[PDB]
Amino acid sequence: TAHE
Amino acid sequence: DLPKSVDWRKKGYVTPVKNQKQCGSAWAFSATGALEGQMFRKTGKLVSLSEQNLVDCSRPQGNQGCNGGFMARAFQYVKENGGLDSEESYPYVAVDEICKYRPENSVAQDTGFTVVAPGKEKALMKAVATVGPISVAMDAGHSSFQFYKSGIYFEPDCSSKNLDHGVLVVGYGFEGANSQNSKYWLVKNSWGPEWGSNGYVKIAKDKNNHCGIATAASYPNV
Ligand SMILES: [Cl-]
Repeated sequence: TAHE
Repeated sequence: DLPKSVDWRKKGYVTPVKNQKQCGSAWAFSATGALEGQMFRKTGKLVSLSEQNLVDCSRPQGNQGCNGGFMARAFQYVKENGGLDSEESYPYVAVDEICKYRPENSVAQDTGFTVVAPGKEKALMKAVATVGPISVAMDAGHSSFQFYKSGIYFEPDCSSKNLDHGVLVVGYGFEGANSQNSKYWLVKNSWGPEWGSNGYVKIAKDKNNHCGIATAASYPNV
Protein backbone atom coordinates (compact mmCIF):
# COMPACT_ATOMS: atom_id res chain seq x y z
CA THR A 1 0.00 0.00 0.00
CA ALA A 2 2.90 2.26 -0.91
CA HIS A 3 6.54 1.69 -0.41
CA GLU A 4 7.61 -1.02 1.88
CA ASP B 1 29.51 22.77 -11.88
CA LEU B 2 28.81 19.66 -9.91
CA PRO B 3 31.50 17.44 -8.43
CA LYS B 4 32.46 14.20 -10.24
CA SER B 5 31.54 12.20 -7.18
CA VAL B 6 29.84 12.74 -3.83
CA ASP B 7 29.71 10.61 -0.68
CA TRP B 8 27.94 12.16 2.34
CA ARG B 9 29.03 9.17 4.50
CA LYS B 10 32.60 10.56 4.47
CA LYS B 11 31.35 13.88 5.84
CA GLY B 12 29.42 12.56 8.87
CA TYR B 13 25.86 12.95 7.50
CA VAL B 14 24.87 9.26 7.63
CA THR B 15 24.05 6.91 10.53
CA PRO B 16 25.15 3.25 10.43
CA VAL B 17 22.98 0.87 8.39
CA LYS B 18 19.69 -0.12 10.09
CA ASN B 19 17.35 -3.09 9.56
CA GLN B 20 13.58 -2.84 9.11
CA LYS B 21 13.27 -6.64 9.59
CA GLN B 22 9.77 -8.10 8.80
CA CYS B 23 7.82 -4.88 8.49
CA GLY B 24 7.17 -2.84 5.30
CA SER B 25 8.65 0.31 6.78
CA ALA B 26 11.46 1.19 4.35
CA TRP B 27 9.60 4.43 3.67
CA ALA B 28 10.23 5.35 7.35
CA PHE B 29 13.99 4.46 7.22
CA SER B 30 14.38 6.47 4.01
CA ALA B 31 12.63 9.41 5.69
CA THR B 32 14.72 9.23 8.90
CA GLY B 33 17.88 8.92 6.81
CA ALA B 34 17.14 12.09 4.94
CA LEU B 35 16.13 14.04 8.07
CA GLU B 36 19.29 12.74 9.81
CA GLY B 37 21.44 14.29 7.09
CA GLN B 38 19.52 17.61 7.07
CA MET B 39 19.65 17.97 10.87
CA PHE B 40 23.41 17.20 10.76
CA ARG B 41 23.82 19.94 8.06
CA LYS B 42 21.87 22.35 10.32
CA THR B 43 23.48 21.67 13.76
CA GLY B 44 26.65 19.65 13.21
CA LYS B 45 25.19 16.85 15.38
CA LEU B 46 24.38 13.35 14.03
CA VAL B 47 21.42 11.87 15.90
CA SER B 48 19.68 8.63 14.96
CA LEU B 49 15.87 9.26 14.45
CA SER B 50 12.87 7.09 15.25
CA GLU B 51 11.40 5.02 12.49
CA GLN B 52 8.95 3.52 14.99
CA ASN B 53 7.65 7.02 15.79
CA LEU B 54 6.76 7.33 12.12
CA VAL B 55 5.29 3.80 11.89
CA ASP B 56 3.01 4.27 14.88
CA CYS B 57 1.95 7.90 14.48
CA SER B 58 1.61 8.92 10.83
CA ARG B 59 -1.59 7.13 9.79
CA PRO B 60 -3.48 10.45 9.66
CA GLN B 61 -0.99 11.63 7.01
CA GLY B 62 -1.70 8.56 4.94
CA ASN B 63 0.96 6.06 5.98
CA GLN B 64 0.06 2.51 7.05
CA GLY B 65 2.98 1.55 9.26
CA CYS B 66 4.35 -1.98 8.57
CA ASN B 67 1.94 -2.14 5.67
CA GLY B 68 3.73 0.60 3.70
CA GLY B 69 3.90 4.31 3.31
CA PHE B 70 5.63 7.23 1.65
CA MET B 71 8.54 9.44 2.62
CA ALA B 72 6.67 12.65 1.62
CA ARG B 73 3.82 11.71 4.00
CA ALA B 74 6.42 11.09 6.69
CA PHE B 75 7.98 14.58 6.25
CA GLN B 76 4.42 15.93 6.29
CA TYR B 77 3.77 14.21 9.62
CA VAL B 78 6.95 15.67 11.16
CA LYS B 79 5.87 19.13 10.04
CA GLU B 80 2.27 18.81 11.35
CA ASN B 81 3.42 17.10 14.50
CA GLY B 82 6.05 19.70 15.36
CA GLY B 83 8.79 17.17 15.95
CA LEU B 84 10.17 13.59 15.82
CA ASP B 85 11.79 11.57 18.59
CA SER B 86 15.21 9.91 18.57
CA GLU B 87 15.88 6.15 17.81
CA GLU B 88 17.11 5.92 21.36
CA SER B 89 14.04 7.28 23.02
CA TYR B 90 11.44 5.61 20.71
CA PRO B 91 13.02 2.24 19.71
CA TYR B 92 12.25 0.16 16.69
CA VAL B 93 10.31 -3.06 17.14
CA ALA B 94 9.13 -3.72 13.58
CA VAL B 95 5.41 -4.07 14.38
CA ASP B 96 2.56 -1.52 14.40
CA GLU B 97 2.09 -0.19 17.93
CA ILE B 98 0.43 2.67 19.84
CA CYS B 99 1.69 6.16 19.03
CA LYS B 100 3.89 7.22 21.97
CA TYR B 101 5.28 10.46 20.55
CA ARG B 102 6.81 12.55 23.32
CA PRO B 103 7.58 16.17 22.55
CA GLU B 104 10.22 16.39 25.29
CA ASN B 105 12.21 13.73 23.36
CA SER B 106 11.98 15.40 19.95
CA VAL B 107 15.36 15.99 18.27
CA ALA B 108 14.19 16.97 14.80
CA GLN B 109 11.76 19.24 12.96
CA ASP B 110 10.91 20.10 9.33
CA THR B 111 8.66 22.73 7.67
CA GLY B 112 7.72 20.55 4.74
CA PHE B 113 9.81 19.05 1.93
CA THR B 114 11.24 19.67 -1.49
CA VAL B 115 10.59 17.44 -4.49
CA VAL B 116 13.01 16.68 -7.32
CA ALA B 117 11.41 16.81 -10.82
CA PRO B 118 10.05 13.29 -11.64
CA GLY B 119 12.42 11.25 -13.76
CA LYS B 120 15.12 13.92 -13.95
CA GLU B 121 18.40 12.26 -13.01
CA LYS B 122 20.43 15.39 -13.48
CA ALA B 123 18.06 17.30 -11.17
CA LEU B 124 18.65 14.51 -8.64
CA MET B 125 22.43 14.77 -9.13
CA LYS B 126 22.18 18.45 -8.33
CA ALA B 127 20.11 17.78 -5.25
CA VAL B 128 22.57 15.19 -3.96
CA ALA B 129 25.56 17.43 -4.56
CA THR B 130 24.16 20.57 -2.95
CA VAL B 131 21.79 19.37 -0.17
CA GLY B 132 22.84 16.03 1.26
CA PRO B 133 21.28 12.56 1.22
CA ILE B 134 17.99 12.36 -0.70
CA SER B 135 15.00 10.03 -0.12
CA VAL B 136 14.04 8.05 -3.22
CA ALA B 137 11.74 5.22 -4.24
CA MET B 138 12.92 2.36 -6.45
CA ASP B 139 11.81 -0.94 -7.98
CA ALA B 140 13.53 -3.44 -5.64
CA GLY B 141 11.16 -6.35 -6.54
CA HIS B 142 13.73 -8.80 -7.91
CA SER B 143 15.88 -11.71 -6.72
CA SER B 144 18.85 -9.91 -8.29
CA PHE B 145 18.29 -7.11 -5.75
CA GLN B 146 17.67 -9.43 -2.87
CA PHE B 147 20.97 -11.21 -3.58
CA TYR B 148 22.96 -8.16 -4.71
CA LYS B 149 26.55 -8.24 -3.47
CA SER B 150 28.81 -5.80 -5.33
CA GLY B 151 29.38 -3.87 -8.54
CA ILE B 152 26.91 -1.66 -10.39
CA TYR B 153 23.41 -3.00 -10.14
CA PHE B 154 21.55 -3.24 -13.38
CA GLU B 155 18.37 -5.30 -13.78
CA PRO B 156 16.62 -5.55 -17.22
CA ASP B 157 13.21 -6.21 -15.71
CA CYS B 158 13.45 -3.07 -13.58
CA SER B 159 10.64 -0.51 -13.77
CA SER B 160 11.14 3.28 -13.69
CA LYS B 161 7.50 3.96 -12.75
CA ASN B 162 6.03 1.11 -10.62
CA LEU B 163 8.12 1.32 -7.45
CA ASP B 164 7.89 -0.61 -4.23
CA HIS B 165 10.72 0.36 -1.93
CA GLY B 166 12.04 3.45 -0.21
CA VAL B 167 15.86 4.00 0.01
CA LEU B 168 18.34 6.87 0.52
CA VAL B 169 20.80 8.21 -2.08
CA VAL B 170 23.96 9.25 -0.10
CA GLY B 171 26.04 10.09 -3.11
CA TYR B 172 27.14 9.16 -6.62
CA GLY B 173 30.25 8.31 -8.51
CA PHE B 174 31.87 6.33 -11.25
CA GLU B 175 34.19 3.46 -11.75
CA GLY B 176 37.43 3.84 -13.59
CA ALA B 177 39.12 7.06 -14.61
CA ASN B 178 36.52 8.60 -16.86
CA SER B 179 34.08 10.45 -14.64
CA GLN B 180 31.38 9.95 -17.27
CA ASN B 181 31.61 6.23 -17.67
CA SER B 182 29.88 3.47 -15.72
CA LYS B 183 28.29 5.91 -13.30
CA TYR B 184 26.30 4.95 -10.26
CA TRP B 185 24.12 6.22 -7.44
CA LEU B 186 25.36 5.34 -3.92
CA VAL B 187 22.31 3.98 -2.09
CA LYS B 188 21.76 3.11 1.59
CA ASN B 189 19.28 0.30 2.13
CA SER B 190 17.51 -0.75 5.40
CA TRP B 191 18.02 -4.54 5.32
CA GLY B 192 20.98 -4.42 7.72
CA PRO B 193 24.77 -4.09 7.16
CA GLU B 194 24.88 -7.70 6.16
CA TRP B 195 22.87 -7.23 2.97
CA GLY B 196 24.68 -6.06 -0.24
CA SER B 197 27.89 -4.08 0.18
CA ASN B 198 27.96 -3.29 3.96
CA GLY B 199 24.27 -2.39 3.59
CA TYR B 200 24.68 -0.32 0.43
CA VAL B 201 24.11 -0.77 -3.30
CA LYS B 202 25.55 0.96 -6.39
CA ILE B 203 22.73 1.55 -8.86
CA ALA B 204 23.38 2.33 -12.53
CA LYS B 205 23.23 6.12 -13.04
CA ASP B 206 22.23 8.07 -16.19
CA LYS B 207 20.91 4.89 -17.78
CA ASN B 208 17.36 6.08 -18.36
CA ASN B 209 16.45 6.43 -14.70
CA HIS B 210 17.20 2.83 -13.90
CA CYS B 211 14.79 1.25 -11.36
CA GLY B 212 13.05 4.67 -11.00
CA ILE B 213 15.69 6.19 -8.68
CA ALA B 214 14.80 9.75 -9.81
CA THR B 215 11.02 9.19 -10.20
CA ALA B 216 9.97 10.16 -6.66
CA ALA B 217 12.84 11.83 -4.83
CA SER B 218 12.48 14.36 -2.08
CA TYR B 219 14.13 15.86 1.02
CA PRO B 220 12.86 17.56 4.20
CA ASN B 221 13.26 21.33 4.70
CA VAL B 222 14.84 22.02 8.09
CL1 LIG C 1 7.41 9.80 -1.11
